[PDB]
Amino acid sequence: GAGGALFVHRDTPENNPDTPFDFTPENYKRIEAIVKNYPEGHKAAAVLPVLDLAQRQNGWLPISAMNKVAEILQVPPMRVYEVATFYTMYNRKPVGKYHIQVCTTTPCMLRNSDSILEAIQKKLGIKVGETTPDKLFTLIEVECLGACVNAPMVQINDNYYEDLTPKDIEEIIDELKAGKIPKPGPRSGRFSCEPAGGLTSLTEPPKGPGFGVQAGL
Amino acid sequence: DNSTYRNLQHHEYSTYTFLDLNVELSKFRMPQPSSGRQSPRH
Amino acid sequence: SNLIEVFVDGQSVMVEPGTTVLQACEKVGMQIPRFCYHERLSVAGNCRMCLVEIEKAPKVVAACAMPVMKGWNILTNSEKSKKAREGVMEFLLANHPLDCPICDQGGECDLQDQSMMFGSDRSRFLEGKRAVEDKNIGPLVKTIMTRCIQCTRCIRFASEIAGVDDLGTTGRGNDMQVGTYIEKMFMSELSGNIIDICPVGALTSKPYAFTARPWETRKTESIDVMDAVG
Amino acid sequence: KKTSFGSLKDEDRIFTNLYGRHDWRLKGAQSRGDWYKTKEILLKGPDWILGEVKTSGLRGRGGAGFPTGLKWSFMNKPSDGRPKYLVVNADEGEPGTCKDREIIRHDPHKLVEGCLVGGRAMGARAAYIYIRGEFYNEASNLQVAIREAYEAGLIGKNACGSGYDFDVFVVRGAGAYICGEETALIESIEGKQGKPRLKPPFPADVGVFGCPTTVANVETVAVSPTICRRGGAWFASFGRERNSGTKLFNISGHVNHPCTVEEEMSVPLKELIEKHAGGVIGGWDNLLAVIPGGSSTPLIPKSVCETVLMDFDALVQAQTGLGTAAVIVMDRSTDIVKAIARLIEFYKHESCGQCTPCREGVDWMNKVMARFVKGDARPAEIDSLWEISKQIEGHTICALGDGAAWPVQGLIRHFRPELEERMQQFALQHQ
Amino acid sequence: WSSTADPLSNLVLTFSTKEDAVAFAEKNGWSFDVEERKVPKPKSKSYGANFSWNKRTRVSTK
Amino acid sequence: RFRGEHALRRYPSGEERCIACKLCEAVCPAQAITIEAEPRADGSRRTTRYDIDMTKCIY
Ligand SMILES: NC(=O)C1=CN([C@@H]2O[C@H](COP(=O)(O)OP(=O)(O)OC[C@H]3O[C@@H](n4cnc5c(N)ncnc54)[C@H](O)[C@@H]3O)[C@@H](O)[C@H]2O)C=CC1
Ligand SMILES: Cc1cc2nc3c(=O)[nH]c(=O)nc-3n(C[C@H](O)[C@H](O)[C@H](O)COP(=O)(O)O)c2cc1C
Ligand code: SF4
Ligand code: SF4
Ligand code: SF4
Ligand code: SF4
Ligand code: FES
Ligand code: FES
Ligand SMILES: [Mg+2]
Repeated sequence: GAGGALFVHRDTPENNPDTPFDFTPENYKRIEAIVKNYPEGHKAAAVLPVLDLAQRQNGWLPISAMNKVAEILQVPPMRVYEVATFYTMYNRKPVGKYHIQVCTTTPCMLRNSDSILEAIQKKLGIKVGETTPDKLFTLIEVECLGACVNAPMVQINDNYYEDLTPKDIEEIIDELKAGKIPKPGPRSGRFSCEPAGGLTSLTEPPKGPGFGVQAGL
Repeated sequence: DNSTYRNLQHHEYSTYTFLDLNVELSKFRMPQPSSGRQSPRH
Repeated sequence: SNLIEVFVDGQSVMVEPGTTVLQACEKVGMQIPRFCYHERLSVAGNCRMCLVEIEKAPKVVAACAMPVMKGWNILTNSEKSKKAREGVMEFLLANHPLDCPICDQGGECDLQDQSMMFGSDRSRFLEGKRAVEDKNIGPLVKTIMTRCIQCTRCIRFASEIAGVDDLGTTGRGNDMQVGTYIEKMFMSELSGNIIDICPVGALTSKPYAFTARPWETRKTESIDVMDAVG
Repeated sequence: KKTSFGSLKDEDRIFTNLYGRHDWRLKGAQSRGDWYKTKEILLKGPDWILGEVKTSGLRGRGGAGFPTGLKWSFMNKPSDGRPKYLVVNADEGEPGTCKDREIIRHDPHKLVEGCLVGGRAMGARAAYIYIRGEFYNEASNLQVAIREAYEAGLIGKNACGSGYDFDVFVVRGAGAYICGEETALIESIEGKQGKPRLKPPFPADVGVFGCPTTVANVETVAVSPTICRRGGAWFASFGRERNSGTKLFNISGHVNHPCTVEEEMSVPLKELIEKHAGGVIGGWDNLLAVIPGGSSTPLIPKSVCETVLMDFDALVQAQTGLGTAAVIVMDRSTDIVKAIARLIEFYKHESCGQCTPCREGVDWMNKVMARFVKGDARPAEIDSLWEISKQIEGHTICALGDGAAWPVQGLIRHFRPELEERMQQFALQHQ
Repeated sequence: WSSTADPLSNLVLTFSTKEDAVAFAEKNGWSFDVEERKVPKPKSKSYGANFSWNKRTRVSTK
Repeated sequence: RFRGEHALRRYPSGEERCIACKLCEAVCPAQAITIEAEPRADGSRRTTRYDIDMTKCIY
């Protein structure tokens, strides 16, 4: 429904144009490679990758990072502001170490995803969009994540967890709290979206090179 | 053959893998074309 | 020469290649409704108020952005175009605030006049309207962003005519807002023209606020003497 | 000639490494026949490739179903002075669809080879892949496959013993479904907001960076080299006329075994679910409605889904459209209006807001559907919502407004009595 | 309040053409100044010009 | 429904209801209303002049 996040920036002691931010030299090499990807005279096309790199280096996007990207790519700062406020993967506010996103679209909602949502609610003791006090987890409800067949599923810091049950999310959460990273992929041992007991496709070994090339080639 | 899953390589991907691969492939590209000027605002 | 023949309500007219439907209709003497199109700005195509029916074409086209093709018959007063105008006006007025008595652009509003001339006479919107917070861009332009219809005329003017890239859109969908995203005064020698180009009372003259109504004023055509341009 | 479809042999499928069971790297792709006689395809010329694609009867796999050969011939105009590019749409935005994700992470080399073949056919200097930002491991797999391709000389400097130069770049988005739209895809590549632009001018004339451009789906790009290798007529054999080939189908929702499978085109819907999905939960009698093409396409009830096929024309005859071949089923033990309202909420949250009809009307639709779910409305408002959907559809800049209006239209048309009953129950309960 | 002394302060007339107005003014004995009609000149609009490959007309946002 | 002497009303809080929209002055068949306005010290839209000539009014 309603968003709840403001699209206007107000100066804050920890978020202001004087907030310290800069690029580490290897990030600068990555930036120059990204710029080299596009045709000359169209440098800006690199606003999204450079901004994403800044977010990955810092964890979130302060206004100072936005201005730094704008001055590096020589584009008006308002353009970077529009890019950052348009796309939803950019964090304009500090976010926890483990950013948990739970898909609640209709295909995922059909396979009992609200139960997993409330299980995370109970396990962490924080609301749908709040952050745990120790700055370790942040829960966010998102749209389709491209894993409809593996519903229900969650996405935590670029890793996909699929075919979850409530219990499974408690093991994921407490393993993350322990310190190690749980393995990405579907649960129940179904191995990336085949029928659980069907296996109705791709059983016979694939044919070799040039199995059916037509004449004249 | 089939029973083994062969996509576990992504289980050890860092946060900088994509950009590092981009940097590595930067030396394999053609020289980019040029529109004539440094920027449309120029 | 290189002119092509097109028809506006069955009347033939010769137009240059690349001429859009709106200018072809202008050559006949009809003004297509518009909110986002301005002659001296780049074409945007946002307000969709210029949707007109081409004969033997199932889909309406944007007269402001669609170049005309040879042999086209533009049906401006067709039933489909009227229905499209009514729908677009309904969507425009769904979230507009009931600010007309307190709005400085009461008797000179393109929204009001085009609603009277091309829209319906009643509403069927039973929801609650949206309200966005006002911005501050200096002591010259008063901002009441709730009235904004997101036509993006001010952004295009600032970017192209004034050469200032301060204005833009932030957000997505319903709560997309026009502004600067930071407390910043849009200052230029041509800054006051965004008051004129804004069709609604979202941008208004601050020193002129609340003093008069358009129907009362008398118009005297004179020459500026503040510089040598005249 | 053929009347019954739905039996596709294991050796006769396109994506033999769909499930990631075999090596997804250059060695495994070579073992499965990838990059075989590719130099011959490059040297044969673009006209032959375009003819093979046209005679193959391949249609746009994105969802629209536009003949791909027609677009690739539109792009085949002589040189102008500007570089020419090929754009692969890997956004995969639509709900209930995962086909692009599986054929990228588990088989990138077919995508790379298709990119090269399409670039040669259309004279593209380089190919840009706009992979979804959330697909990070998939993007890394694609990039390492491209790295292997450069090492093997399959793409890059002359790409072959051919004399043709071609580069493949991968760019990433940031959580924006509207960026899947081809013009919005181009805008996002150019570093602006993902707001679609108006047509004309079409991408072939003015596309990315203002250069001629062609946007093609991941599946369409990936199938093309196999079409060139095995012949257009072979692909024309499958399915009915004007519906040639094979399609990837994703079955999700209330089924025993949710899965994605590659199968013949004109499979019956009931046959597909019973064969590959393991059947709908609780038996075929438990089925209430199914959405065939993903979120954008309108839902159909049991009676018409009993004997409906999977192709463009027949599903249009069912007033739905094939869409993206994303099957979502709903039994009779679920709140159907709740699901449709959730879809409308998703469309509300994913619109860019550039034009007034989509923005205002879709927000209005979300509010109206939220009120319908609780039954707080009146029976006379159903026709009002139908008229709102009519006003939205066909008047927006892009097709997202149409894709948000269609589910409401289908839900009204097929379940008006349910809405009326819910409103009556709410009125009785509140007096 | 605002007072006046000229009875012609609110008199405005409408004419189809400039010649009609000139004839009316001449036959009524009023000295007149005539201003030629200003017409907005035609303009070349192109939506594709917004997305220019090398031209400056390329827009930053839309 | 009887029409008598004119009066300006105000809200229960005590602030005047008039917002200087000038609709009454525009509609007046006898041109008996004269209105001038400006922003108030608190920024409210209020009148500084509101005259009705009752020897021109037709009630
Ligand atoms: N794969 C996914 O996740 C998603 C798929 N979709 C599907 O996309 C469909 C609509 O997409 P559109 O691109 O708007 O369909 P469209 O009919 O407008 O165009 C489809 C393709 O045909 C080209 N084309 C069409 N007419 C042309 C012409 N006269 N000249 C040159 N080229 C022409 C277009 O350039 C475009 O590339 C929807 O039905 C939806 O099912 C929608 C969202 C997500
Ligand atoms: C709102 C919207 C979102 C879309 N998202 C995608 C997408 O994520 N992936 C895709 O391949 N096509 C998507 N499309 C359809 C594209 O227009 C399509 O890919 C493009 O026209 C080329 O399709 P083709 O390869 O089948 O010819 C989307 C269309 C719309 C209207
Ligand atoms: S902008 Fe026009 S329609 Fe909106 S409140 Fe002001 S006068 Fe009324
Ligand atoms: S403030 Fe006025 S000119 Fe600017 S976008 Fe809004 S309505 Fe258009
Ligand atoms: S229909 Fe919606 S998503 Fe598409 S351009 Fe218009 S506002 Fe944007
Ligand atoms: S100006 Fe006249 S019509 Fe307007 S609020 Fe004041 S009294 Fe009422
Ligand atoms: S519905 Fe959950 S990933 Fe698409
Ligand atoms: S005037 Fe054409 S869409 Fe606005
Ligand atoms: Mg104004």
